[PDB]
Amino acid sequence: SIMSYNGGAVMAMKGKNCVAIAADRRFGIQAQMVTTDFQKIFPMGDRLYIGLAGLATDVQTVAQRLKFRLNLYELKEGRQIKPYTLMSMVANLLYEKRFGPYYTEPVIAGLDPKTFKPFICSLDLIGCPMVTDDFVVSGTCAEQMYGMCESLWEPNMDPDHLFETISQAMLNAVDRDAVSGMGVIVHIIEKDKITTRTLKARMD
Amino acid sequence: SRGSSAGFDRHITIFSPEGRLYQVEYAFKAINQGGLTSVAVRGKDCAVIVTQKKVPDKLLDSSTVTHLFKITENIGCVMTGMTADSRSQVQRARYEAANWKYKYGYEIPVDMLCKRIADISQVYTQNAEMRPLGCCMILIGIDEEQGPQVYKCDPAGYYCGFKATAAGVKQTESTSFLEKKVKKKFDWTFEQTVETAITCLSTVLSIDFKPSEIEVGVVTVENPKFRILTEAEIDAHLVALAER
Amino acid sequence: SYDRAITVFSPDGHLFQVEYAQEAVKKGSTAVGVRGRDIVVLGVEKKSVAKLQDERTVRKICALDDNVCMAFAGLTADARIVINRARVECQSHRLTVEDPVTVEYITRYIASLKQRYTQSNGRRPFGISALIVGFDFDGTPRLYQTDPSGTYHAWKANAIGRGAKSVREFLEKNYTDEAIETDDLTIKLVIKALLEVVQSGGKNIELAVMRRDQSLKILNPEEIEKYVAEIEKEKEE
Amino acid sequence: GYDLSASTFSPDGRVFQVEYAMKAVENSSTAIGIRCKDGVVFGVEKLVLSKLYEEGSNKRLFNVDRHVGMAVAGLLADARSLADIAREEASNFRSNFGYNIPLKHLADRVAMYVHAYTLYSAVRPFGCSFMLGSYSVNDGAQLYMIDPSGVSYGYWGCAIGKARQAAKTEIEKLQMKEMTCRDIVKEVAKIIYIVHDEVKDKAFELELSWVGELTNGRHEIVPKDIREEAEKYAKESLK
Amino acid sequence: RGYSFSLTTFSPSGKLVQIEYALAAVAGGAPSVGIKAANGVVLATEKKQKSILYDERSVHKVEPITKHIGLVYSGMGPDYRVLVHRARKLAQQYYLVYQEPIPTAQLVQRVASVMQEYTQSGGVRPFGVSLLICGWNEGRPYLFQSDPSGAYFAWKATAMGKNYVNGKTFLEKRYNEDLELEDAIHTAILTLKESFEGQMTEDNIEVGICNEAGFRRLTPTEVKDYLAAI
Amino acid sequence: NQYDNDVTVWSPQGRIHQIEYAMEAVKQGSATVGLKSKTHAVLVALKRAQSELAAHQKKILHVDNHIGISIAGLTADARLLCNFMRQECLDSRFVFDRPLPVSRLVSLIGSKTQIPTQRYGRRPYGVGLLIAGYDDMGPHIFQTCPSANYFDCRAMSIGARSQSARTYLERHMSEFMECNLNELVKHGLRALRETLPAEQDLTTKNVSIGIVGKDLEFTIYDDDDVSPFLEGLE
Amino acid sequence: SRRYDSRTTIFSPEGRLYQVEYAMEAIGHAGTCLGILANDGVLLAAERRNIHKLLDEVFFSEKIYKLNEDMACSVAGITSDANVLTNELRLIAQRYLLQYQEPIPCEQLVTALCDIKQAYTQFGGKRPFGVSLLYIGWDKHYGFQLYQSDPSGNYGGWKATCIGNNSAAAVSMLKQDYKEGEMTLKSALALAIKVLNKTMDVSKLSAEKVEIATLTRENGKTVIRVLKQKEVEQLIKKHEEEEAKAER
Amino acid sequence: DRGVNTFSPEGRLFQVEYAIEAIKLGSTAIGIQTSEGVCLAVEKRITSPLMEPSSIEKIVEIDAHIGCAMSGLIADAKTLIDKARVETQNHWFTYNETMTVESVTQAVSNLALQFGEEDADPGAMSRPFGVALLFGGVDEKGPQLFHMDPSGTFVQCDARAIGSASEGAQSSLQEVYHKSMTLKEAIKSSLIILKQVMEEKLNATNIELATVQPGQNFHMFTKEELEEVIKDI
Ligand SMILES: [Cl-]
Ligand SMILES: [Cl-]
Ligand SMILES: [Cl-]
Ligand SMILES: [Cl-]
Ligand SMILES: [Cl-]
Ligand SMILES: [Cl-]
Ligand SMILES: [Cl-]
Ligand SMILES: [Cl-]
Ligand SMILES: [Cl-]
Ligand SMILES: [Cl-]
Ligand SMILES: [Cl-]
Ligand SMILES: [Cl-]
Ligand SMILES: [Cl-]
Ligand SMILES: [Cl-]
Ligand SMILES: [Cl-]
Ligand SMILES: [Cl-]
Ligand SMILES: [Cl-]
Ligand SMILES: [K+]
Ligand SMILES: [Mg+2]
Ligand SMILES: [Mg+2]
Repeated sequence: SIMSYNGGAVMAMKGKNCVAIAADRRFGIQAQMVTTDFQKIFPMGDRLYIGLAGLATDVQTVAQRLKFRLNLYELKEGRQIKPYTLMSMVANLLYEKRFGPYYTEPVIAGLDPKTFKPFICSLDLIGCPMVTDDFVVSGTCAEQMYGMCESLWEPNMDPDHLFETISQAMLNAVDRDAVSGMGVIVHIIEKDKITTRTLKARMD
Repeated sequence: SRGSSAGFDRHITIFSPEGRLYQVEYAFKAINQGGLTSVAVRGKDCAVIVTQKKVPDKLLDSSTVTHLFKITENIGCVMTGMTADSRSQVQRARYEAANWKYKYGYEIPVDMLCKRIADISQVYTQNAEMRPLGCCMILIGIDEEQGPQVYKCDPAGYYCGFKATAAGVKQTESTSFLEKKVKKKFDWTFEQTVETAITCLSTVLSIDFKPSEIEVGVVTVENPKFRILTEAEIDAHLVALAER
Repeated sequence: SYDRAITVFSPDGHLFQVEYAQEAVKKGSTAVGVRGRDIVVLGVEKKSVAKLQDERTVRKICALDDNVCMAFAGLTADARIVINRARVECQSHRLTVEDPVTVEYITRYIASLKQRYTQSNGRRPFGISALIVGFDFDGTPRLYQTDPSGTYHAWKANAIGRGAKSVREFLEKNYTDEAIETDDLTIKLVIKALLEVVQSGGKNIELAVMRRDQSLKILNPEEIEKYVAEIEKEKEE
Repeated sequence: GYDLSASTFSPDGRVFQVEYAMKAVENSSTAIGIRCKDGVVFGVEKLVLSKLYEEGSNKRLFNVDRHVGMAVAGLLADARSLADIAREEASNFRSNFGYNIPLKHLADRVAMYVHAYTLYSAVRPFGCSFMLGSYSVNDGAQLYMIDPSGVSYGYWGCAIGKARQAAKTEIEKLQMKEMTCRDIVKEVAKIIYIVHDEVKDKAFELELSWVGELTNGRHEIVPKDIREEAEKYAKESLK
Repeated sequence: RGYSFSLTTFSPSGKLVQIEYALAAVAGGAPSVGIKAANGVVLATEKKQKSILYDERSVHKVEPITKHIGLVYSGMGPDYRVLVHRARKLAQQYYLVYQEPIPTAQLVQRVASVMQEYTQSGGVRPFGVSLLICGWNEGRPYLFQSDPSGAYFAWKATAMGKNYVNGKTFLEKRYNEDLELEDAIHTAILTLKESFEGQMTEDNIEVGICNEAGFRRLTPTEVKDYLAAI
Repeated sequence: NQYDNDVTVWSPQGRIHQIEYAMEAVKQGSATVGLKSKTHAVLVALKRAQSELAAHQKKILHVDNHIGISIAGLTADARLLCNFMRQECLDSRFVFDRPLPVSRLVSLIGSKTQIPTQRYGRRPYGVGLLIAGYDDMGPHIFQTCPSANYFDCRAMSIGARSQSARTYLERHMSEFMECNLNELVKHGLRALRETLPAEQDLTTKNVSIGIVGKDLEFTIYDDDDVSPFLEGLE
Repeated sequence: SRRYDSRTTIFSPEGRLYQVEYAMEAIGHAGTCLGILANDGVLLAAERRNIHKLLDEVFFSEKIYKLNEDMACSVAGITSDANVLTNELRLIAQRYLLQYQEPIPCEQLVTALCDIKQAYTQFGGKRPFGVSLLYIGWDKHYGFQLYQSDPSGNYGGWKATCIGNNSAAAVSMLKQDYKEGEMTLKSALALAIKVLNKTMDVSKLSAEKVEIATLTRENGKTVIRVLKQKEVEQLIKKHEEEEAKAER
Repeated sequence: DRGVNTFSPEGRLFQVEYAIEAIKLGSTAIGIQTSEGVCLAVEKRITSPLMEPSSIEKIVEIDAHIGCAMSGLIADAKTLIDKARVETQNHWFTYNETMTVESVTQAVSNLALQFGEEDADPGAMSRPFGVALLFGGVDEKGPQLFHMDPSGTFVQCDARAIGSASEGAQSSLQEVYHKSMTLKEAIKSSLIILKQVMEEKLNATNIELATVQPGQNFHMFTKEELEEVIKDI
């Protein structure tokens, strides 16, 4: 499967006035780990991030081509992009390649730049959007991820509880997947700050 | 200003120093080269087009001399001005309507067909390499909500719907005659529509027609298909008028 | 796309655009080249001066590759297009031959570009002449000149731009085995040649040298006014 | 000046380039067509500019489809090009719709092509006028004429070229609706001889073609023996 | 083929005279007015409506671009229809990508850019129109003008067409920042009455409004009502 | 005047000055003659020599086994047209396995050469051709013009002082049909000789001959090969 | 059609390009626009032409454009033309960033645009763009930079300059007051106001009539700000206090 | 002003006529064809002692059996010379044989009227070539000299001059040429004639000379070989 050639996992999760996005850190080629600090989550604004799992080359291309488009948008428009609008931009970028797609399935996490309302979504590889009020997951251990999220997530979590929930959902999910892990990074996004953590995690 | 000219502003469609388009103005003069006048009038029940039919040459097959044209089953037109230009514009109208029906699944509204031809004419006023068409198109049809319609478009790409209108050599005089007659009428609307059209034409030309010297086309709410009157039919209107 | 024939013949065989391009070159700043024994030197006038200018941003001497550079006179925007085209071509040559270009090869390429812009629809000629210098793989030093027509020749020394006629006259009289025996004298010949025409000598001569294998060195004002004094005090005697 | 391009109107609303092209047709010698009871007959006064030319050289009568003749006046290279356009149009119509192109439609299609050369600086108007004639049991006899502006009309009788008016006045004397093609050919020849200026232009060939019940709806040259009899009748009638 | 050279060029004095001359066609056009109130925008225009024979309802000068944006103009009607059509198409292109209605200013920028093209591109003249574009977005009204050069400007109130210089001084001495939309409609109609000639009816002027609820033309009957006071 | 620079500009007399000017290129060429009998078609051409040490310009060109041409006017236009004709001939043998009938090829020339007379920025062809051929309808001589008109000829001459050659041909044309080949070429030569200044004569250096007929593929005779035909101009 | 082609891309008899010159006349009549380089930053100051009372004030400037993270520009000349060019600058700067994953160096962006301008003088038969631009920026190769381009496709780097109305006069005053290697943003600001005060001699200078943007570096990041009207009046005040000192 | 493909009332293309006049601004070149080979000689026209004479190349090798001398606007000649070179190599590639002098000349001359501004590719030729050419070589017809000018007209010549003094030089050529003349005689004759017509004193650096002979390939004369010939003259 093309989508598992590199492995990997991303998820995002909503809390009260905050959101969280997380990723594993492995870059590997089939069985072989190549590196353990591969970036999968990219800033698209002060309070808006995009996470991409799938084929590593397309993770990087999509992140780069998206940034190109976003930077032009923000220069032309007055302003920082709204989360929902970023989703749409990404959908349109992915659907242009409807018949030779990028092999990546992003998640977006952020706060509205004016209202600070939490937003999360995911898209499939041809740009179908899906907004939720709880969580989204994408990657080679999506079942594992769903099982952890369904069981642990609760509404209206504070930043500390959100951080523990998303961390426990990722660590435990990837530990049942041969081709995801080698570390976990977590960004908690709040109105007044971003908190970035790497987790103590299995390295096998 | 007051008739000023710079550079090539009388040869191609660029602006003159007053902001005029002389080439477009000249296309309106081309409409009169033909020597003909057309009239169109709408009432609550029908819309009518009347034009002069001049067959100076005996050797013409007079059945092939017309300025009335079916665009679709339900849309008719009278063309005034340069004949070959007119025919071209009729073909384009037929194409636009047929295309509209294929794409959208219902017949093109008369207003939309008129707008489309006028938009195509607009392009000739802004691009330098071709001339405008020296002709004017008047369309009639029944709209299901608004009733009988008369629309006109011109070589500037202007268009408008009307209670009545005219084109060609005696356009101004026709317009005067029709205005004077609608003001008189309650709720400013024509009722005897074929008679008004023929009468208008006869007054402004001072002719008193034979039935072979005009053509008449109609659409009605009861019978929306565009129809061309025969000579005998036209004669019945001429005789009914002559007798009061 | 615009296909007007721009350069056409006139009665008596003139190509007026090309002649007008040459007039543009004649109003450019003077440029001078001398071919030494084992050095080649380029010097060029002015152009404006102006204390508020960042000097680095307006040089008229340009590396094409490691072993070839050029000066130009005429329309500076036109020159930049020619220079970039030649820089691309130097990298194709290396790509497909695995040798650097000869100076003649790249000159011939530039000249042929210039000629094409005198015979293609929709374009005007380049309003520049170039002096192109360097060394061939075997160590031979070279100086070529191109003009708007696409004509090119090799020279021992030459000037282009305003005052080329008198600078060329001066070179014809002063270019000898003795004036180019050494590096310093070759350089001092170029400066003397400029210092003839250069308004507030000098001040605003820009100058560069190329040695066999050693790549383009541009001189700085401190190193230039050393040569100036070293020639001016010799002319008192 | 306002008369250099077909994309420029004059201040009075004329397109002089089209008018000038019409002058080229009007300098040409005369062609006529006559529709009658059972067909259409064409005649051309074909000026012979050198005795070195073969009989038949520079024909002005063409077959454009098996049922359709074309008769031309004006610049002959332009006319031939139009005959090729007419041919291609008739051919394409048969391929697409599967039956012989109706005369009127063919006339209208070629007329729009002519018309397209009256709008633009990029091209010039055709210096030719031409008649199209056909006959079938279903459509009867039909005769159309198309000029450089692209106008197309149907006729009982028609003439183009420099003695147009003199020809028309002679055509008007015939009751053509009641005559047959065999009677009309003689009258065509007669009229060409009447309008021919024997002083100013010395030598001509009469060219004759027809399409009618008698040719079964095929456009054909008038047979040699019938042409010669018609010439002899025209010549003696001139007396 | 198409002429590939510019029909607008620099004169010796640095002027693009075809664009000036386009502006003279605008100045001779029928008057248009736009006023930005605190809570909305009004656009108003005179119909150059000769004849009682015209069906006034058959073509409109005040036109919707989107649910939240509308336009009017002074100058050449057929040129305006081109720009209305492109503006609509631009707005939809934006909506397909971003899934949000085009901000008024973005719509103005893209339309203005089209107008700029027609000042340089081959074988064409500039548009002989100036546009007044109103909209509401980010909880706030916008009024913009776009001219035949492709320059645009944001206004609180302005006038274009015949007698616009006077119209502008009439609005200077009459607009205030805290004015309501209904009052603004009244002052817009008075600004047209300054240069009218002919006695105003609800059939020979056309009025459009823009607020939080969206852009729409006022109906004949609504215009009639505002006209009683005037 | 304002009417003479563009092939797309009709004059107020219904003329196209660019086409008339193109025809002057043929009138200034050296003269050539074409004539036919029942069985053969012959071309005879005068070759102009730049200097006394130049060969003399080719006037006669092979098109196909059954077709050859003689040219007058711009030589580069002549080659362009000749290459078109050649290609049309090859196409017909490839497709149909038979020679392209001569009258059809001439039609194709008319259609091809008309096109640039009607488009802006194009020009007429500045060449006239005499075309000699032989097919199922026997021998032919055709003439083609820069106007794109063409003519079917009993005989013809184009080029400088060709009026004289035309007069001679009218004078003797009733003899041509029944002539044997030697007789017919002699007639072509005598006609061509009328175009010359009275001093000067036909020589092996200035005459070129082309012949095709029933028994004979298109063949060109130059230099020493014209001598048999030149002797016994008796 | 040869009759109507005004031949925008040909040489005149002295080797000149008339359109380019004529476009340069358009610029010389547009709003004065100056650029001044300092040790800690770079600035742009421009005369506003959008000054009628009824204008609305909707963007953060009239003639100052952000190009990318590290660069801005101002313009003098045909506004609509300036909008095309600034849009193109932003595109070029993103193309680079996409390809190399670092910001386009200032001189490279200017040169890329200038090559487009040059093309328009050499082929295609179109009128050139009637725009001159001043570009301010920081990059990691040459730090704080100021460039100027014009419709010939020519450009240069400057420590201070001016385009638009009264350019010559503005450059004279710059030549005299500008201290090479010793300017601060605060003293460049004072000088900008001094210069505009002289060169807007129709008439008495006011904050509503000028726009000033600064480009500085703070914590390894470029900051590009358009000064608010409070700050502009304060600088005008300070300059007017300063001229009171001028005699005694 | 009119288009590049406009005919004059005399039936000539203005641009071509004007291009023929540009040939008169060139230096003189001479070609002579003998039964022992052909020679090509050309005046260099040195304008400054600082110019390198060897960088003036007005005689070029087309192939081993074919040289070419040019006069007129020399920069224009480059695409013509390259077309001739490519054509002879294509012919060798396809047919494994040398291309005739006539055929080469024909191929090049087919470019001559391929200019104009609304038939052609986005930036095709805008004007004719301001160049005349002498192709001298040996093929199975024996030695051969052909001339071509900007009209695309080409013809074999026994001897021909082109450029500024061609009238003059052509007269002296009629005077001295004979069919049975040796190659050495033709070499002397063309240097004697260049010497008359040249504004500067003839010497071994301000002329070039090449031959082609049935024996032997295209050969450019060295300084030393010129000096030897120049002694008698
Ligand atoms: Cl992309
Ligand atoms: Cl359908
Ligand atoms: Cl009534
Ligand atoms: Cl190129
Ligand atoms: Cl120079
Ligand atoms: Cl006629
Ligand atoms: Cl063009
Ligand atoms: Cl629309
Ligand atoms: Cl929308
Ligand atoms: Cl509405
Ligand atoms: Cl000839
Ligand atoms: Cl020729
Ligand atoms: Cl002819
Ligand atoms: Cl002749
Ligand atoms: Cl950026
Ligand atoms: Cl960046
Ligand atoms: Cl010569
Ligand atoms: K037009
Ligand atoms: Mg794992
Ligand atoms: Mg492991």
